[PDB]
Amino acid sequence: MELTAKPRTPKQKLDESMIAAVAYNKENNVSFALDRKAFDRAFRQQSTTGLFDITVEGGETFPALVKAVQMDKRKRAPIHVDFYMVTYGEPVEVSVPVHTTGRSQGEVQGGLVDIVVHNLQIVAPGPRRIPQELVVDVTKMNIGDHITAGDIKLPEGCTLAADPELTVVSVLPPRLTAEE
Amino acid sequence: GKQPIAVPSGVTVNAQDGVFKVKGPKGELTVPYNTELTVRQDGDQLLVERPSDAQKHRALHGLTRTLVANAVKGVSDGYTINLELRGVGFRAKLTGKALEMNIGYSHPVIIEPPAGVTFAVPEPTRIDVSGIDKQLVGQVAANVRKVRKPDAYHGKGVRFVGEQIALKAGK
Amino acid sequence: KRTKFRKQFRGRMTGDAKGGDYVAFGDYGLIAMEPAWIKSNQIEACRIVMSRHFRRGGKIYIRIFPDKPVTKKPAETRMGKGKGAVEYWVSVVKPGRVMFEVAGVTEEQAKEAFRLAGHKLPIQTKMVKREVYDEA
Amino acid sequence: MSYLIRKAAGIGKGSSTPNKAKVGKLNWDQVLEIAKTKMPDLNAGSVEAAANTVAGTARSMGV
RNA sequence: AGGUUUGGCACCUCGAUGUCGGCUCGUCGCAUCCUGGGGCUGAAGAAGGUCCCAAGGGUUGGGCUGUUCGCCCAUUAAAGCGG
RNA sequence: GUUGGCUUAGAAGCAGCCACCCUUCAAAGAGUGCGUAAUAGCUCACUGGUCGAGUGACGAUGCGCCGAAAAUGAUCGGGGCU
Ligand SMILES: [Mg+2]
Ligand SMILES: [Mg+2]
Ligand SMILES: [Mg+2]
Ligand SMILES: [Mg+2]
Ligand SMILES: [Mg+2]
Ligand SMILES: [Mg+2]
Ligand SMILES: [Mg+2]
Ligand SMILES: [Mg+2]
Ligand SMILES: [Mg+2]
Ligand SMILES: [Mg+2]
Ligand SMILES: [Mg+2]
Ligand SMILES: [Mg+2]
Ligand SMILES: [Mg+2]
Ligand SMILES: [Mg+2]
Ligand SMILES: [Mg+2]
Ligand SMILES: [Mg+2]
Ligand SMILES: [Mg+2]
Repeated sequence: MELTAKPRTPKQKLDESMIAAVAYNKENNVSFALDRKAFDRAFRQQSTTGLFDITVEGGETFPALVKAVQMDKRKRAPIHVDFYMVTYGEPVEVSVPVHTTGRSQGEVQGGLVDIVVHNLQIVAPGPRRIPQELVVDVTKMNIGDHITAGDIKLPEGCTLAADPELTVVSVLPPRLTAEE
Repeated sequence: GKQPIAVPSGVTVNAQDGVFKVKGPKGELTVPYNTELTVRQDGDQLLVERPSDAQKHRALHGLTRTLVANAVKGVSDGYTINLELRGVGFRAKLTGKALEMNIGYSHPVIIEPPAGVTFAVPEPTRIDVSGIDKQLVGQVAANVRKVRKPDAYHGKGVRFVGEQIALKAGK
Repeated sequence: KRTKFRKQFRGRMTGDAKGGDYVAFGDYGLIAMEPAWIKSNQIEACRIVMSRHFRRGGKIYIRIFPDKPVTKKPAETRMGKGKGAVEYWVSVVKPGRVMFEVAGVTEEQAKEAFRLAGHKLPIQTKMVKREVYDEA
Repeated sequence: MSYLIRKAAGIGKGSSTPNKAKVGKLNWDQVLEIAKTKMPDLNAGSVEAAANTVAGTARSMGV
C-alpha cells in the first residue's frame, strides 16, 4: 500500500517490520523496503489476482501487481516479495483461483468435489478488470465427471494458458472395498 | 471486584497501620488487612482503593473488601449455619455449651466449641452453629460435618440444611 | 513404505528442507519442525490414525516417503563387516517440509485429525493454510 | 407419519441410505389426508398457512 | 528414567584385584510383599481391584537340585525387589 | 411433523451406520453433555428480561511449573543469596 525509505542497507530492516523486496517494469528497477505488518494485511486482500497502488517517499505513485514471493521456511513470514508492472491492455498472464460455486448433486451422492488445479495463469486484457476469482458451476457433475479447462468461463477474450483438456475440477467417488 | 461497602449506623472502624477493627452490637471483631493496600472510610459507606493495576495487586482487592464486608455483617447480624442429621437413629444433645453427638459410632463423639461460637440444637437431629466470626464458624460446622460425611449410597450423615446429594445405588 | 529395487545403503548428514513446499494438494497440511528420520511405520500409522478419524475418505495426501535403508547388529560386537540390510527403511525430513495434506474436511475436522497424528511422530509439528501460491 | 406414507405409497421399509440408493417418490395427494387431525396439532396462523406445512417430510425422508 | 541382564568398548590391574553356591555377619535404595494414612471403583456389607503417601519394624520351617533360580509340602499379616 | 429412515430384544437428539429438509416464531440444533432396559427427568445451542464495562478465541516470544525413582551422608566448592 505504501512505503517510505528504501535503501541498500540490510540491517535497517528487521529493527522494524520490513521485507527486502524489488519492483520492475523492465524500463527500470530499484531498491525496496516495505512495512511487513500492513503488507500481509494487504497481500491477504489481493495476491496475484489484482494490483495495488504504491506510494514511495519522494512523491512517486506507480501502480503495481504482486508477482512472486520468497517465503522463509521454519516460519510463516515472507522474506522477499517480487513485484511487476502494468501496461494496458497487454500485461502478463494472471493466476486465477477456482472457487466452485453451488453444491453438486454428486456430492449429495456420497462423493467429494475436488479441485485438481487452482490459480490458472490465463491472460489479458485489462489489468484494471483482472479476474480476481473464477466461478465454476458444479451442480451439473455427479460422479466420475472430470471438468476440463475448455469448460471454464473467461469473459472479454482471456486466452487459456494451459491445455484445453487439462482437468481442473473432478468429483471423487465414495470409498469402496471388496476383498478381505 | 465490587467497591461499595454498606455500613450500618452502629459500627465503628479505625484504619491505622495494619490494624483495622470494627465494634458493634454483636461485639468487637478485629481482622488484619494489608498495609500496602489503601483502605479508609469515604463519607459514610466504606471505600477500599487499590494502589496499582499490577497482576499481584487486584488479587487482594477482591479479597479485602469481602473480608471487611464479612466483618460488617459479622458485627451486625452475626452468622449461623443449619446442620441436618440423616440416617437411622442419629441424634444430638447439649451439655453445657458443648455439643453431644451420637451417630452409628461405638463410642459417642462430642465437640468442645471454641469461644465466640455457640451451639444450638432446637430439634434432636437439627444442629445450628451460632457465632460472629465467619471464618471460625466455618471450621466449627466443618468439624461437626467431619463426624460422619454422608455416604455415596444412602447419604447418611451430617449435611447442610436442604443441600441435595446424589446417590450411587450399588446393589 | 519399503520400496522396490535400489542402490541399497547410506550414511547420514543434515541441512534444511529443500523440496517441501508450504502447501499442496488440499486446504490443510502438516509441517515438521525438526530434522529427523521417519520410518516405514510412523507415517504408515499416521495415515491409519488420520483416516480412522475421517470418514475413511481418500482425501489424505502424504508428501513424505521412505527411501533410505538403515541397519543393525546381527547379534553383537564388531566382528565382521557392515551388515543389517533390512532393519528398517527411513525417510529424512528437514524443518519446514510439508508432510501430510488433507482434502475437503473442515477446520477443526483436520485440526484434530492432525493432532491425533501429531503423536506417533518423533518430532513436534504444526498444521497450516495457503497464502503463497506456487505452481510452475 | 410415514406409516401413513409408506403404506399408501406402497413401500415395505423405507430409505436406508436415501442419498445413495434411491427408493421412490409420490403424488401431491398425500398432503390432504394427513392434514385433518393436524389442524389443532400443527402450530400455524389461520386459513392457508397450513398448506405447505403438513408434508415437507417425504422430501427429507428419502421418499 | 535406572544401571540389577546379555553385550559393546579395551581405560587401571597379567613382578597376581582368588572365580559359582552356601554358611556367618550386616547395612543401604524404594520402582512397597506385610503392616500404617489416602483417592477412584463396574466400592451395598464382607472380600477385592487400581493409583497415591509411607522405608519404623517385620518378611516361617521343610522335600528335589552344587545350584542361584525354580517346582512342590505345611504355614503365614507377609512369605518384596535390588545394591 | 416426531419416535426422520435403516438396523437391533427394543435405539424415540445421544449403540449404531445413512441423511441432517419442512412448519411456527420475539426463538428453539431431527439436536452438545448427564440420564433409562427404552421416552420421560436436568442444563447448554438460540430468543426476551434483569444488571454493569469490557470480554471471548488462536497462534508467536522472555523467564518460570509439572513431568523429575537407586542403593555408606548430605550439599551450587562451601557459607549463604530474592
Ligand atoms: Mg552433518
Ligand atoms: Mg524446487
Ligand atoms: Mg558390563
Ligand atoms: Mg585404542
Ligand atoms: Mg604388587
Ligand atoms: Mg598380593
Ligand atoms: Mg513412594
Ligand atoms: Mg490400604
Ligand atoms: Mg472422576
Ligand atoms: Mg469394603
Ligand atoms: Mg505401579
Ligand atoms: Mg538384601
Ligand atoms: Mg440412549
Ligand atoms: Mg460397543
Ligand atoms: Mg452426525
Ligand atoms: Mg425432552
Ligand atoms: Mg435456567
